[PDB]
This record gives sequence, structure tokens and C-alpha cells, in this order.
Amino acid sequence: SSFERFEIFPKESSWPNHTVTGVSASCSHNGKSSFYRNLLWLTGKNGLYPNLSKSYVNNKEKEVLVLWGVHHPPNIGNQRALYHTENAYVSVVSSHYSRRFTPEIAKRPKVRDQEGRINYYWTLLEPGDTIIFEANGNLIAPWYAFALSRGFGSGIITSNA
Amino acid sequence: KSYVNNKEKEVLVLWGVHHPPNIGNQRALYHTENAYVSVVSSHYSRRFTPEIAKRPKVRDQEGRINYYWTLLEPGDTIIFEANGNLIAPWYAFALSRGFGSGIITSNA
Amino acid sequence: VIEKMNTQFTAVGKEFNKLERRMENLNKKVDDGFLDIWTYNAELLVLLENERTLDFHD
Ligand SMILES: *[C@@H]1O[C@H](CO)[C@@H](O[C@@H]2O[C@H](CO)[C@@H](O)[C@H](O)[C@H]2NC(C)=O)[C@H](O)[C@H]1NC(C)=O
Ligand SMILES: *[C@@H]1O[C@H](CO)[C@@H](O)[C@H](O)[C@H]1NC(C)=O
Repeated sequence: SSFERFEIFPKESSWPNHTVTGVSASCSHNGKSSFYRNLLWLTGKNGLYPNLSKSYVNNKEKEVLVLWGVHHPPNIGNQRALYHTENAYVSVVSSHYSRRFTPEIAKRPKVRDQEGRINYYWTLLEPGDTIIFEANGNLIAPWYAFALSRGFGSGIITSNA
Repeated sequence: KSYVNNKEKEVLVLWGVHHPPNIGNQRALYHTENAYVSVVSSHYSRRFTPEIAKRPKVRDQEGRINYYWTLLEPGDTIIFEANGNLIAPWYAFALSRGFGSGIITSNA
Repeated sequence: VIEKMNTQFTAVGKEFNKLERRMENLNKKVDDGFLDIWTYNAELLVLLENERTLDFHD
């Protein structure tokens, strides 16, 4: 009924201690390497990838859909180039949610022109709850989130009409 | 290892992971304790590790072997990696699936 | 015949993954079951109502 796309973690003020740039050829737009608009790929700055810690409080009377991902490098050199620790993990918790994720580094068959992968994860945050994000590497951070007000269920229909 | 599905069929690939009852067994067969296996394909990814533990006997064994599988689509590839505890695919099945039917249990 | 049909807002389609084939097949079983029941009943109901209607008029 309502899908507000709001910036959950404003780019400039939320992450001043690391890199908020970085694109992929596989997401190229109009010939330029690019990336997703609702997610921010985070990498280190000047050799550092600080432990990250963020907390979002759902101050809206809406559920908030929070998206994030985890980077899964094709190899060690890629993980080291972007993050400066091999024993990387991310962790996401809320009053009633808890997951811990680690990268799975492996050679993989190419898809598009990539050997690595990014997994996507999500949760619905209830009004008044909080999501705490932590990471020491491989985080694709939520940038935008959606404040939702759900209607009677309807559906996804596939058609070229 | 890498297998390319060069048949116009899905290929069922089976493999397993050894789960020793103890450390001495894992060391006797594999020479690293931090063993893992990894299986990936364009649209598949799993990483497995052994879980070493004393277990009640089944048959006369204390350890276990878990079995895993995937269906490889035509043109795709499965890459297998391991530094221990691998029960490797040897044979695989090139499948052409019909209309679903069933498993029936009977001594007729 | 028309008014007693319960029409509710619905969401018929469901999505399933590669390893959720049993669930997909149950979902299909449910759709085929309901469809055969409604088709059988609709065909049979109309044939029975038509016999009664023509007899009614005679
Ligand atoms: C958006 O969709 C288009 C259409 O499928 C993608 O364009 C193809 O990109 C591949 C390389 O990844 C080329 O080999 C194809 O020839 C392209 N198709 C056409 C019709 O030009 C595009 O890459 C997608 N973009 C994003 C960001 O996902
Ligand atoms: C950035 O690092 C400095 C120490 O060099 C620290 O005082 C500051 O609080 C950090 N800022 C953020 C947003 O983490």
C-alpha cells in the first residue's frame, strides 16, 4: 500500500572511515562500470577496513525491509585487495533475528564475466525494533531501505502485455 | 576437478563427505585436520566440513558419510575442490526426465 | 449458481526453488485437485441443471 524508498544509512555521513566507491563491469550502465542503487559496496580506504558497527531504529510505524549482501571472492588475492583480513565475517541481529555469515572463497564457473559472487540477504524490521550490523569485511551495506505498509496479498505476474 | 556438461542432458552428480568418529581416523586417511570440501557450479555453492564425534554404532561403524548431490544443467560446469574427506563422484547419470511418476513400495 | 460462488481477492501463483520440487509438486497437486473438482462439478452441474430446466419448461 506504501513503499517509501528512504535512505537508511546516508552515504556521506554514515561511512566516512572507509571506501564507498567501487563498481563492477558486470553492472555496467551506458558503458560505465557501475553497481546497485539501493546497496553500497564497501571496501577499505588507504589499507584499512575498520570494524563496522551500525544501528538502525525503526522509528516509522511501518515495517522496514533491509537488504544487504556478502561478498564471496573467487580467490584470496581479491579478498585481500578489497578487505584487509582473511577471516572476514558479517553479522546481523535484531530483537528476533540473528545470522552470522562468512565468505566462501572458491573458483567458480563464470557468470557474465565474473568469477566471484555476492549473496543477497534480507529481513523485515518491525516498528520499534533495531537492526545491528557488524562487519570486518565483505559487506555490501544497505544504503536504501523500504518502509512498508502491506496490503492484501496479490502477486507477481509475468507478461509482455 | 572440473566437469563440463557436454551432453544435452542434466547430469546428476553424487558425492559425499567423510565424518570420522575421531581424530586418529581422520589423520590416518587424510593428513590435515582442517579438512573441507567445496562444490560449485554456475548456480550452486556449498562448502562442507567434517564433524568429528563419537557416535552410537550403526552396523559396525562409529563414523559417518554424508551424501550430497546436484543436477548440472547442459553447458554448465561443476568444480570440485578438497583437502580431505572426499568421497568422489566416479559415475554420474546423464538424465532425460519424463513426466513425473513415483516410487512405489511393494513385494508384488 | 453465480451468487453462491465465493469470490475473494486472491494470489494464485507460487514460486519454488530447485530443491523445493516436492513443495512445487504439492502446490500443483492442490491446483489440479481443486481444478478437477471444480471442472467436474461445473460440467456436471450445468448438465444436470440443463436437464432439469428443459424438463421444467416442458
Ligand atoms: C540489462 O539487460 C541487458 C539485456 O540482456 C544486458 O545486455 C547484455 O549484456 C551481455 C554481457 O553481460 C552481452 O553479451 C549481451 O549482448 C547484451 N545484450 C544486448 C541486447 O545488448 C545488460 O548487461 C543488463 N545490465 C545490467 C546492469 O544488468
Ligand atoms: C574514524 O577513525 C578515528 C580514529 O582515527 C575515530 O576517532 C573516529 O571516531 C572514526 N569514525 C567513525 C565514523 O568510525
